[PDB]
Amino acid sequence: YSERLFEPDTMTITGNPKAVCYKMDSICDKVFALIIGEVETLNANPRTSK
Repeated sequence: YSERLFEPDTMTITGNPKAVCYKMDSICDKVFALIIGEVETLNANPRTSK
């Protein structure tokens, strides 16, 4: 019961094998991210992976 969760909440960015945003940013009313590029394979944890 306790926890308070989520949303309808599915928002993808462009998709594709995806990518990782080093930094997602927040500033008034308009917040967003940059992505360097695409980490490889389908699924990779960038900070640990490559």
